[PDB]
Amino acid sequence: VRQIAPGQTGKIADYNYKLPDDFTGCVIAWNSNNLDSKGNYNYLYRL
Amino acid sequence: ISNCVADYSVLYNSASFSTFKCYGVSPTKLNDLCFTNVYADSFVIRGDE
Repeated sequence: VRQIAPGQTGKIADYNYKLPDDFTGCVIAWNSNNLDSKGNYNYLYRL
Repeated sequence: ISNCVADYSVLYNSASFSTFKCYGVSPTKLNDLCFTNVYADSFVIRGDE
């Protein structure tokens, strides 16, 4: 949840989702272990 | 550390690290440079400090 910042490094922020450097608008995050845990293994990410 | 061909990109990407903070360089530019002398320092302490 640190790689959803404008200019970062990681295989979420290099391979999956990239924000432009001159961004305008906010990122909103909240913890949800209540619903997305059994576990649930259809949440994929590009390796 | 001397006489190395060090691939830095398989450790900031292909690893699970809590905080990666470079200070005079950028992490993406580390593959292109040459460093003349490299030192490494290792210990273990509490994560509030």
